[PDB]
Amino acid sequence: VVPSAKLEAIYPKGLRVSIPDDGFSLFAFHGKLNEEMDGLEAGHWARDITKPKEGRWTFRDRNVKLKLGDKIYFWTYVIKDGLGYRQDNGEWTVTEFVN
Repeated sequence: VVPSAKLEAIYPKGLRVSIPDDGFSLFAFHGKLNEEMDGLEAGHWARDITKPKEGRWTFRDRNVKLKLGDKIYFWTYVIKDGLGYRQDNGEWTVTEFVN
């Protein structure tokens, strides 16, 4: 349905989450570190992004140094033509860093 989120652990610090645009109007990321989502929680990370750049919708946080083995539990939201779509049950394990 909506694109699979690409999550990236940034070295030295941070997290990048993104999807490719397909004429969307909004992308939201909701994520928790090392703790499952209990329902549709706003999360530790929570932002609505309303401007795409370079054909993508990109969430960035530069506040967390992730550790190898850290897990992020998440959901996302996309608006297309006035209708909302969710990616549920997102789960990602930090296994490499990206510069």
